[PDB]
Parts: sequence; C-alpha cells; structure tokens
Amino acid sequence: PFEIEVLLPGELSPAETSALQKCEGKIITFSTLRHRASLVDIALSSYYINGAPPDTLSLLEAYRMRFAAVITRVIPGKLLAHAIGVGTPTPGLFIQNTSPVDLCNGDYICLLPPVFGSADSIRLDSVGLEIVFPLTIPQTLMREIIAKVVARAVE
Amino acid sequence: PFEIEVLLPGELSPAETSALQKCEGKIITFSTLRHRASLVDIALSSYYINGAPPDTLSLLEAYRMRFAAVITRVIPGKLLAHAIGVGTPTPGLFIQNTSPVDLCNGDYICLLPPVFGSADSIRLDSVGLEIVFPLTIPQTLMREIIAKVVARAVERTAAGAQILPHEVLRGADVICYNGRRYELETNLQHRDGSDAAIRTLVLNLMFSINEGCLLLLALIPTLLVRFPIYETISSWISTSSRLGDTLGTRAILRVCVFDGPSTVHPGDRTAVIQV
Amino acid sequence: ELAYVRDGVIQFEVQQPMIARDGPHPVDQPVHNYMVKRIHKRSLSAAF
Repeated sequence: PFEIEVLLPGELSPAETSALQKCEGKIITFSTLRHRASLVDIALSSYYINGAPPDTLSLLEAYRMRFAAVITRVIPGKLLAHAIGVGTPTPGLFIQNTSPVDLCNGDYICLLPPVFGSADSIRLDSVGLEIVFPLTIPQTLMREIIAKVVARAVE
Repeated sequence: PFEIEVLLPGELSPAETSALQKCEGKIITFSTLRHRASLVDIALSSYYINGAPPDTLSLLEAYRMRFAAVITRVIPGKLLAHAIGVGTPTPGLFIQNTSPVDLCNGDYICLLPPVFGSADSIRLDSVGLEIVFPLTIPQTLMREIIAKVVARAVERTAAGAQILPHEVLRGADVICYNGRRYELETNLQHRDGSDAAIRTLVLNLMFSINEGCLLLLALIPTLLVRFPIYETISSWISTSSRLGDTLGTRAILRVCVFDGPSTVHPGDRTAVIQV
Repeated sequence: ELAYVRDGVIQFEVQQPMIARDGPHPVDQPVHNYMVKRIHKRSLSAAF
C-alpha cells in the first residue's frame, strides 16, 4: 500500500480547516510522485502553462501527464493520500461522486475538467492558492462530451 | 479471501448433477457480487437482453460490465466459486482450457464468446435452464481471430451482393499456434453463425470504416492528385470511440506453471496466477 | 621477517551522525563507511 503525504501549511484558519476536512474522498493529482510533498502542486497555480490559468484542452493533457491520487482520512495536521496509477495493493477504497450525473454498479470512471457551471472548490485566502477537484463521469458520458468539444473546436 | 457460493437446486437428476462435476475448472460470471446467489444469474436466461437471446455485441459488452468468477469444487448439494475481482488472494488457482488452441507458459488469458463452432455447454432440462461457459485464448491471438471472422462474413455478403463472385482465392483461412493448424470453417454451406450472432457485428464495423475513410476523402480533396459538416464529425467520433472500447483487449489471468507440463491441450487443467 | 610481506593491508571503519528535521523533503537515514589502505616498501643501503 503506497500512500503519499500532503503537507498542510500552518497558521490555517479553522474555517478553512473545516472546509478542507469535508473533502474526504476526492481525487487530486501530482506532477512527480513522492512520499513527502507540498501544497503548491495541488493548487491551480501549478497547472499554469505559460503564465496564466490553464485552458480546458490544456487540462486534458495535464491529466494524462500528471500522476493521480485519492484523498483519505485527514488529521488536523496532515493530509494522507493514496496513489492509484502505479500497481499497488489498496484495500477498501471509496471515492466521492463529484459529477451531477448518477452512477451505478459496473461503471468505468474517467477524468475530465469541469465543463459544467463554475466548479466548486476550496479557497485559501491566507495561503493565497485555490485547489480545484477534477470531475468524474462514466465512460459513455466521456466519449459523448469529447466528441462535442472537438466538434466545437474545429468550428 | 472472497468466495461465492452458487446454491445447487433440489431434485437434481443424477445425470445432470454428474455432468456438473465434469466442469470444475470453468469460469462463470456474476452480475452483482454476493456470498449467496441463485442459478438464474449463471444461466443464459439472465444474460439475454430485450427478451431476445444475446448477440456477440451484447456478449462482448456484458463481459466487461459483468464480473467474473471461477468454480473450484462441487458438492452433491453445494456449489462454491472464487472471484477474480477486488483483491482476493485465491490460493492454488487452476482453470480448464475451453479453446481448441493450446496454451503455454507466460501466456495471458482473455475471454471471448464461442464463434468458431457450436457452444458446448450443460443443459438442465429438468429445471429449464442452461449454463454457457466463455471461451479463453491467449491475447496475441485474439485480435487476429476477430479480424478473420468479420472478414469471412463480409466476403460472404460481397459474393452474394456482387452479380459475379470474385471467387479466385488462396484456399482456406487457417490460424496457427504452437505449430498446429486449426482450419476453421471448411465448407461454404452450413451457415450456422454467419448471420446468427455476428449479424449486427459486421454491420456496425463496416459502416464506421465506410464513414471513416470517406469523411477524409470529403474534407480535404487534395489527398489524391444544407450540410451540417460538424454533427457528422461528432457522431463519427462518438461511435468510433464506443466501438473501440467494446472491441478491447484486456488480460485477465496469466498461465504460471510450476513443476508441470508447459504446453496444455484442450481439456487439460493448469494453475494460473492472478494478473 | 619483513622479507616476506608483498603488499600487506590495513583498514578501518567509521560512521557519521544524522539529525531529524521533518520538512517538505526526503527523510534521513544512517550511513556507514568502509575503507582499505595498502603499504609501501623502501630499502636502505650503506657501504664499507
């Protein structure tokens, strides 16, 4: 069982700590896998391509390049998280549904940036960064959406 | 370790319960996972869709959405199984070869519905259900099997569609593995499954390819020296992605043989490792 | 009996400490060291 540790910055507000604790079974991503890491890579600022917040199609490529991880129980100091990409035994893994669409048994999960209304996300004013969580839909929803965005792209 | 029990029915005739013991290293498939289950989920009755018996597309699709499990032993009034799912550390896992092609060490296991010949399976007339077992072959042969059977079916329609048949050919299609020629479908007649289960298969596959290398010829006219034009693109992409997802290749097991014979023949059992 | 030596040997072993800090970085581990040294031979002469 391979787990990665996410360093929580100190001096955090209790309101932000409470909001962070609500994010229990969400998916995050990492540029480089390691046991100890910081919070700047989880922030949207690390997604910046040239100098600005990224685009959708840019996020589509960042999702492939970057490693993926799932959040588990958070203590007041640390944020533990487990990796999914590399082959590792992991018992009892639960994720939180983030899409507006319902899921049922025997459904494959994909990963895509929020293309619906403004994505909800934790905001950290004292730290100055904002982390955004990816959206998870079934496979058939993924193919139909992708076909439409590229059609609009060539348009 | 997780294990599934399939409740054997009562009043089973001796010839029926006997032939169930003959299939011990055979794999079954469960819609939902549970410690206790009935027989209808294992039978084909739970497998058909829209009332009609299932087709190969529904067969290939359901093999992905539905979960798999392997039978281990049989009791005169009890039947258990082991799952290939989450994390079950199944010890001494062995399976039986259901395909005419031999297997060797270091070969990966993947599943297919029976396409070559008639599906051999147990039939319980006393209860009224039958249990069909999926066919298993190595991965390096699967893509060639599907490509040949569809090519065999499209060449039949072509001979029937064309006023004159272009019969001139090379002989008979033969697949080879471990120095053994299988020689499927000798005769032209006996259209057992020509259009019986792969009917809708060749339909979707020929139309996407038709739409495929036509859309390019109709977008850039420089390759060879009222109209939406975008909804056709979004439809082709959605279809080609779904069709490719269905006709996928995913290994499920690996043949790991220790102090045993390397090559196994159809009918022999062998120990496999969970991939 | 220094006539029969032909490159004898000497060696010694050391180990250095470490300190825990626990920051956003990898972790420390104790490390040891092994070395082996050889010998040199030289003569001396005088006449009479």
